[PDB]
Amino acid sequence: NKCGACGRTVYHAEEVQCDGRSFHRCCFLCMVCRKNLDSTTVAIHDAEVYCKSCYGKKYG
Ligand SMILES: [Zn+2]
Ligand SMILES: [Zn+2]
Repeated sequence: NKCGACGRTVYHAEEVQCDGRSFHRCCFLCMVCRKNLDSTTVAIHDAEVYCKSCYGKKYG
């Protein structure tokens, strides 16, 4: 439905599933810091999305 960043239309093509929500395919982010995330990886920790950087550096 709606992305955490914009709130434009994530649907099928322009979404990647990340736990409960999806974000847009390009406009894909850390729910914490908000680094420019994409189809590198992604992570989840607890209730929020951690990106590539803050996941591997906070937790190792
Ligand atoms: Zn978006
Ligand atoms: Zn981050």
